Amino acid sequence: ELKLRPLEREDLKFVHELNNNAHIMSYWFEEPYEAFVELQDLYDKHIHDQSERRFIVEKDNEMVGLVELVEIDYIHRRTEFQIIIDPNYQGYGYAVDATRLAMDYAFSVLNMHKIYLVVDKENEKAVHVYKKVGFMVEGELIDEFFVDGNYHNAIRMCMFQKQYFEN
Amino acid sequence: ELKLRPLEREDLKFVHELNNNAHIMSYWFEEPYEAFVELQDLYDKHIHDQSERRFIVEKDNEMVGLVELVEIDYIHRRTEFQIIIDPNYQGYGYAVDATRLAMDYAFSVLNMHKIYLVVDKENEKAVHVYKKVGFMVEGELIDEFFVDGNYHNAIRMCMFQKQYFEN
Amino acid sequence: ELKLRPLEREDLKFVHELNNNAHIMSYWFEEPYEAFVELQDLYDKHIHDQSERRFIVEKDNEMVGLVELVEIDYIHRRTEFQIIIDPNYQGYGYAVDATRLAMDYAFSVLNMHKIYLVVDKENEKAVHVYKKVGFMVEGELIDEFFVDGNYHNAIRMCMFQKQYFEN
Amino acid sequence: ELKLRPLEREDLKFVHELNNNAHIMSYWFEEPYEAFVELQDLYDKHIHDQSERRFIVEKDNEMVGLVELVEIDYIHRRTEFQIIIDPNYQGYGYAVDATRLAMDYAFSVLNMHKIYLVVDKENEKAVHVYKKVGFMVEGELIDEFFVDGNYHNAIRMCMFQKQYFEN
Amino acid sequence: ELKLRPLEREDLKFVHELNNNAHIMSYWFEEPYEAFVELQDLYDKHIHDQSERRFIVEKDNEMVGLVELVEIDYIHRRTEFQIIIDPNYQGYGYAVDATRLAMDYAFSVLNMHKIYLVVDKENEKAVHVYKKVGFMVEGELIDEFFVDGNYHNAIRMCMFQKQYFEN
Amino acid sequence: ELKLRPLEREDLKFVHELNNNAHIMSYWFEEPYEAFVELQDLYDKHIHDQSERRFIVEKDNEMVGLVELVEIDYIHRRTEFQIIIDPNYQGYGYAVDATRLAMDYAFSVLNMHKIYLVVDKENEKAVHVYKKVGFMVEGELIDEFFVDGNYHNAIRMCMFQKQYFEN
Amino acid sequence: ELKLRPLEREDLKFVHELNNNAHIMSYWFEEPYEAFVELQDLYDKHIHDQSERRFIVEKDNEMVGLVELVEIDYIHRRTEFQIIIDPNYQGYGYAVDATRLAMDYAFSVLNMHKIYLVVDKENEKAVHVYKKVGFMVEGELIDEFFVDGNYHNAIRMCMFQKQYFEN
Amino acid sequence: ELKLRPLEREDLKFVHELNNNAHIMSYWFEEPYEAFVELQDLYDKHIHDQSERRFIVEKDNEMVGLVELVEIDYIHRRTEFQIIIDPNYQGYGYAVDATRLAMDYAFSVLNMHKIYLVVDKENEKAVHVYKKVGFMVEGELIDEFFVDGNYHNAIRMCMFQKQYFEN
Amino acid sequence: ELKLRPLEREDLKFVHELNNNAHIMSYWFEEPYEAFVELQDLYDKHIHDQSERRFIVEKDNEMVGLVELVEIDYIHRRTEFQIIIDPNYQGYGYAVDATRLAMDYAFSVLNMHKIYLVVDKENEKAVHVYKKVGFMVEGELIDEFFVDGNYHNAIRMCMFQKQYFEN
Amino acid sequence: ELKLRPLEREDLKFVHELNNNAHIMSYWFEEPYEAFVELQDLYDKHIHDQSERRFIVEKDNEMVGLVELVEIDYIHRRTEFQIIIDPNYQGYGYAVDATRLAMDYAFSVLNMHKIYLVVDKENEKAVHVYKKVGFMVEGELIDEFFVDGNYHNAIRMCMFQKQYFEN
Amino acid sequence: ELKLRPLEREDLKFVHELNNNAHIMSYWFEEPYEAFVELQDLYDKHIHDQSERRFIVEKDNEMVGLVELVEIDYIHRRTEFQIIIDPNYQGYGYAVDATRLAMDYAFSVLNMHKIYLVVDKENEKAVHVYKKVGFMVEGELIDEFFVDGNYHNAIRMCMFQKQYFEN
Amino acid sequence: ELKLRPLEREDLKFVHELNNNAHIMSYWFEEPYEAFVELQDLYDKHIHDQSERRFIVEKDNEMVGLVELVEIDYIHRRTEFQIIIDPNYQGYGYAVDATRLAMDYAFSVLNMHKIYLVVDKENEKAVHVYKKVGFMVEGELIDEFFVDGNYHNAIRMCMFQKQYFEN
Repeated sequence: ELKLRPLEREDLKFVHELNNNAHIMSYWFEEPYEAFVELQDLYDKHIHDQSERRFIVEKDNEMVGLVELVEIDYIHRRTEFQIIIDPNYQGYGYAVDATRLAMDYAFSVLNMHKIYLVVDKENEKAVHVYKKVGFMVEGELIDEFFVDGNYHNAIRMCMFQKQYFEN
Repeated sequence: ELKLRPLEREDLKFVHELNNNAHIMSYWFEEPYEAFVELQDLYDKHIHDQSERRFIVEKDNEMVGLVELVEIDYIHRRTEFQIIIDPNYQGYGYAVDATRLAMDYAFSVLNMHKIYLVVDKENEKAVHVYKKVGFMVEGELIDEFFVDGNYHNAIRMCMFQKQYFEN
Repeated sequence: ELKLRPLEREDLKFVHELNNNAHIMSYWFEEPYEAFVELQDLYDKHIHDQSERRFIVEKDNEMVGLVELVEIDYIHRRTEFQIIIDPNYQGYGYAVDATRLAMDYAFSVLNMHKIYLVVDKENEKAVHVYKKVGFMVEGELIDEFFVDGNYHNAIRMCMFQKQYFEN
Repeated sequence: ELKLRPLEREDLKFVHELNNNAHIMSYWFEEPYEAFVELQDLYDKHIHDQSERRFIVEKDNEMVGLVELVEIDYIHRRTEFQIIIDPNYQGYGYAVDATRLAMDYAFSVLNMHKIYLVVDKENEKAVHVYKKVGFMVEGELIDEFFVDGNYHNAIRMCMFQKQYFEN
Repeated sequence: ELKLRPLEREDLKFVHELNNNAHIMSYWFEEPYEAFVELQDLYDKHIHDQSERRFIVEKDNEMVGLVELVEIDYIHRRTEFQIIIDPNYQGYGYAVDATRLAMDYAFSVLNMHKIYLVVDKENEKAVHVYKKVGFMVEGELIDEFFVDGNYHNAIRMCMFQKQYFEN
Repeated sequence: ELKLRPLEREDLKFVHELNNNAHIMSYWFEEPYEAFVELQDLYDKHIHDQSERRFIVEKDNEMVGLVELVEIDYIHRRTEFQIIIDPNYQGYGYAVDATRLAMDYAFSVLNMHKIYLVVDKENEKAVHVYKKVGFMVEGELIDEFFVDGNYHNAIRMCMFQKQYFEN
Repeated sequence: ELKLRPLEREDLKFVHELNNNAHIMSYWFEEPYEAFVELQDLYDKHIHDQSERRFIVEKDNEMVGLVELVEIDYIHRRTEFQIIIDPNYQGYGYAVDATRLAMDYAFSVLNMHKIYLVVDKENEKAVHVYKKVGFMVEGELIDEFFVDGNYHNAIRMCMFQKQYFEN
Repeated sequence: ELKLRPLEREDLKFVHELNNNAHIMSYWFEEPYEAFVELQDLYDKHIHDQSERRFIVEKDNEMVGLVELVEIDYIHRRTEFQIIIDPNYQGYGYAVDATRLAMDYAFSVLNMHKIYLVVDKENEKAVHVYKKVGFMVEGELIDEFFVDGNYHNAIRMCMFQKQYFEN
Repeated sequence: ELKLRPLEREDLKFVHELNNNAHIMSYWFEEPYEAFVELQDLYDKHIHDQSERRFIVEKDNEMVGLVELVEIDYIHRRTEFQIIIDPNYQGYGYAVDATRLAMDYAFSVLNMHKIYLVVDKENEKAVHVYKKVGFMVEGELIDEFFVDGNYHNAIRMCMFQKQYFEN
Repeated sequence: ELKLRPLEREDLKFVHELNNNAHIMSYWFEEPYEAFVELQDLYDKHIHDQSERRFIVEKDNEMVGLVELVEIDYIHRRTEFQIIIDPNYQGYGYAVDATRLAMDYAFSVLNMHKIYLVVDKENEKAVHVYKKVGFMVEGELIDEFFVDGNYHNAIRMCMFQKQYFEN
Repeated sequence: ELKLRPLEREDLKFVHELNNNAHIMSYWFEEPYEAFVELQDLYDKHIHDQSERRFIVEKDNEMVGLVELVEIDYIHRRTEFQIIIDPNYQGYGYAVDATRLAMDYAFSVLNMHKIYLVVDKENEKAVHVYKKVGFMVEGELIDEFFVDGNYHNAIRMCMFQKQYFEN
Repeated sequence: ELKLRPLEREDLKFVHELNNNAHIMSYWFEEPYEAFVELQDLYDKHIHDQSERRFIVEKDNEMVGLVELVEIDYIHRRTEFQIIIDPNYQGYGYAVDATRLAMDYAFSVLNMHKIYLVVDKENEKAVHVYKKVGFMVEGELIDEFFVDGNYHNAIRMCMFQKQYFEN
């Protein structure tokens, strides 16, 4: 059964490959450059950063993805949800199950009022999937991210604790 | 003539009074608590943080406001604009002039593609002022901030470099 | 008008005098010993401790008390409320007003679900004051604190955010 | 013979597995997230913390559980008792034997006047077992812990040194 | 009225004068040498040393003595009591009042089971006074301290918490 | 397919031999001396230096070159491009492909307005090739670099984001 | 008589006023933002940086300007010359005298082979002045600097040690 | 032949086992808890502590005990002698021979005037053995140590340099 | 009355004047060079150095000399005695009185078995004086110290604890 | 291909054996003592010392010598040349080849104006060899170095950049 | 009477004025640039550098010069002598008196075998003066120092301990 | 051939065995206690301590002894010589050969004027051996060292550079 576990230091190599894949680092709007020692040092810096929850999406003792509950605001009770599924493990529905695991973690464990995610406006399939899981289209960010030579708009979607607990 | 200057350490006392005023710290969605030594230490921590531009809005050698260009992203070329006008200096049009100087700084000095701000949805006066200065309503954040016992939505507004260069 | 402001380093001398008063440090179950440099160094240690909110209770620009929202849990959304009124300022209703300001701060600003306090069972006056503001007797801690040669029981009282906002 | 030994650094992997089990980290009211390096760093930080006694519950040279005497107050002579039995080693009475060993340690070695524990109110079996071991129901904490999406009340139970030495 | 207050850093000069008087530093079996910066640094190193309670014996806002509850063992619940009265303030019974205050502090505040002190065997007056205040002669240490060219025996006296509360 | 990846610490051995090859370190105007530990320490010092992007040019999991986007100015949005191809990997057209990969990275990922490079004026082959890829001869630096006993002039060439995206 | 002296820490306030003048900090292509503590920290960091020589241009014991010999390469024997004259001291020919003093220092003291400077292409008057002192236009940098909302070209001019000593 | 050697870091594991045996840690009146890293860290802290001499009692290349000359006072010329024999090596007279080796070390090497030890008052056999080796019963400490739930008195015994040199 | 007190940091200027007097620094065999900050730093370095006891020889609240008990060996129970009397206070017998005070301190307080001093062979008057106070000529060191261009022999004299206590 | 490469940390053992050979350390006027960790620590300390260029003279993947360009003055443009050839590799002309390579490095790469070396006057063969290589006898240092119990004079020889480039 | 005293930190301002006078900093071959904080930091770094002896040449409590015994080699027993007399105090014979004092210090105090100095060849007067005080012309360094735009040769002069002591 | 080499860190184990042999460490007047980590830490502390020269006496690639030239005074040019020969390698004349090697090192390499050693007065054989090697009995130190329960006098012997060079 697919599960979320803490992103451990020994796992960083996996993250390393994800952080240097331009296609992967386009879904998140991140520059696809990170030396392994740079990633290690940043991980060490954020070991005790409580604003973050970094998860390995694991299936059968296998690292299939990375789920991050970042920018966790403990007064406003909101967190940004981000997800990457390794392309070798795509097509198994791991994205939706990991998203639901992260939603349960933020709403049930972290006691968050709001979860929000940011996807590319071109990625209409992701918007439809997140709407199927319960996310509502909250807004559109115009020219928010410079990706592969062009300014891309983003769809920010959100879900709330009451709507999640009711469903 | 209204001017922007760097927020100096010796000015922090002024900022202190703004950072512990609940009414002032409601426009920004900040908890109205900051010990002076806490503000001083955080200021020292961000002395060389290039993601930030902290400005004293000065009129006739007197500190009338605080303008911040924060979260300066140098790849996506966007920055969050924040403004506080001292309540004793409100009603002089200082807000619009300081906003125009901050826009000029981000677009002309920092070479930013996008400026964005976050205001309260109830704050119709600020929304009108920002629309007059060139900001467009970009989106609405639902239950984004817990303010004075209730979850408030926010209006995120944005302006772009081309529209600024048009004027 | 009675107000709460952040406990500043420059105020510590006042706190010092409160922290070495055995009668005052009996209301809280604290050992009435603290060298001034010890208190200063502990304050410096907790400058950026977000589990704490230390307040000078100020009336007419004069330090009349100390209110602390400590053990701030941001997942369970509860905090311990503690209050001291300087004996020179007792009888002015400062205790009830400072308690109400701290309750409003924890429930409306900090978005806390629960406030709890712990008083001595002998202190029926404080129990009455806390019942007047809305606190409910939550439980009894048997022989919880060693005070002046004897094991004293304590009354733990609590209030919740919904009941506070209703009244 | 079942024994308690100090929680060693080399044992932390065991602790790691317990600290990310949501079911296990629900009896203790702890968020079930801890990277292994985070647990290691916290353990190193608390090596010389005398407020703590961390025990591996060992049976036949095997780590079967974790017993913690935390919040050891040396003036009020009380400590919080917490226990975890690995789910694969449950049903052998290890919980009761480890509880009796920890009580003997706190009362006879640490010279504690009082031991207290906090269990979930739903866990009536644990309350009954601890009452059989000598613990008295001390109080109820209302909505004290946010567990798996709901606010749970807790039962705080206590035992005293005189009653322990008499039996 | 004579009181005990924490030994503050600003008081150290007073202690300095006492720590370099050979006659005074004979009652305690201490070498009468301590540079002011040495005493200051040792005080700073032990600011957070909980094994110690250093008191200025104060009468009418004047430093008349120094009382130390050192070697505070929190498992065996015992502490060594030491006292110095400034020779300029001797003959006012300040020693007995400060001793009674320190006894009350160790037994009632620190919850100590035992207080012990060590005096010179030649100082029969101190032994008689401590018997009057409640101390029991516990034993004699042979050639325990080298004082002014000769090995002196010491009288170790003790008092207990139950007998203190009875008297 | 030839690719760019981050220059990893484990790759530094490769770089070491390139940094001590006088012929190679003549194309760049660098002194051909660097102890391996010196290179390691400088790499560690610049791990989080965002002014730099150091790339291993990799072909079939083999280190064939080094591409550096250095002096990345995020206000003027320009960066200096430098490239080395390993001499045993010369003649494979790796230089032009790595140059196009670096151009795409600086213009499309880093959102640079301008790329500039510096070659020796004697190196007409590089000027011809860089003109073929789109670089324009921007200027000539007279006696700019002391190489192998003589002051050499350099050709500085530049390319811009609009002309790159059009082609 | 106009002289060059080392830029002392005590002089930094003067530099501060120059570093936040947008018009002044436009001739040099520097962002016109620097908190005083930021400038102070950068000065302290570069106290022992031998790549730079920072000079106060002093006339009659008055700080009239700032001359910097930066990017001093000791293998290629070149340095960048930069100059600012305080606007209240412009029109006295201080710029030319300070420039000649700086060239004499770089060529005669630092034994530099080459001096280069960078001015705005719009500033044709400065180019003519530098030609009058002996500088030759070395090259033009296309869209090199983002100044006041537009990409500006720069004129890089250079002078050499032999031609300087001949004149 | 039984010998004393310095307690080395590599030996600490052995000490670890002795430090976690409650029966062993009853002869010394020490809490039988010490994590291995805690013991290691304390050993590292006391590497250059000249107040102590920690000895492995070795017989036939085997660690059979631990002898400590602690609290070495170099003015009063006294030291506390403590000894532990591993339970697997009891019955060989190792305790008495190691005690005599430690006596010779303190009197002949350390030039101590006095050695003192502390045993439990119930352990009359140890008192008689130490009287056989030359120790004299010096005094009795009432309720000095809390051991296994009860306050135990201790017998402090002493030996002096002159009588030891005579024997 | 002439007394010895600890050499305080604020006194170092006095010591400074003594340490740069070539004539004074010939009696001790010290190079007569010490910057004031050098002396201060060494004093700070040896604040907690128990191998030395540095004394201001004070007469009528005036610094008249410097007495040092250095190289205090606590196993061999010996220390080197050195004394300087300020030349402006010579002829008052301060040297002999300070020597007797230092002897009493080393023998009676520090429990030293032996005191030794080293004087120049030319100073037969000091040898006679020290023999009057009780020191015996112990030996002669040939060419031990290079003083003012020549190797001088030294007389090492010693005194013992038994002979001191008898006289 | 006799070559110079950077002196790497891994090579230090080789240097170690050269640094403790009294005969080898007579050509250089160095004390023939250096612990391996001392050499390592000094090497690490001078990793980023630009006044130094330490070279392993390597022939056929074998360390045959050590060439040092030390005291590199970048203003006066001079450096001291030192060379050691391992005695097992003497007689192959390695000294002359390494000397010429070092001359080419200082004059052509480091752009040095002057090279100087210091040899023993007794070593007339080396002076003759360096004159054959192009070095001119610059001067004689009288009693400059204490070598094997006697004061030895040295011959300082020099070469200049113009004469080197002419030949 | 003219004297030498240690160069104190408080004197550095004087040194500062000397260190930025090009004419003064030509006799010593030093670059005439040193910020006051740079000089202070270098002074602090070399406080405990025993290779150096920095002297203020003082006449009637006034700083008239600076004498340095640098590069003190304690095995070869040689030191470089450098002297500066402030031009306002030149012509009083202060130079020769300070030189004689420095020679006496190096030969009689520091036990140096050799003193050497380096002057410019143009300064034949300095060579004659040093020959009058006892210095011997030891050698000539060709193009040793780049001063005011030209390579100057230097005269190195030396004096010895035996020749100094013979008179 | 017997040789001296630097005492390396990897050799410390050997030294360790010598430093805990009571008989060996009595000839030197050292307490025979040193933990291996203590010896390692002191060795690391004195790596760059120029006051000492620690030598392994090596015979046939084997550590047969330890020779120390300690307390090296570079002003008075004297050093203390100490030697230990491993008891398994005594009777080969290693002591005399190592002593002559150390004498040659101190006199010829370190340029010492004086060597001194200190032996026990009972060791008439060592005094005779050192007189045969050239040492002269310089003096006798009364009760200088406490060894094995008794105060031992010592014979200090010395040799000078001229007498050594004559022989």
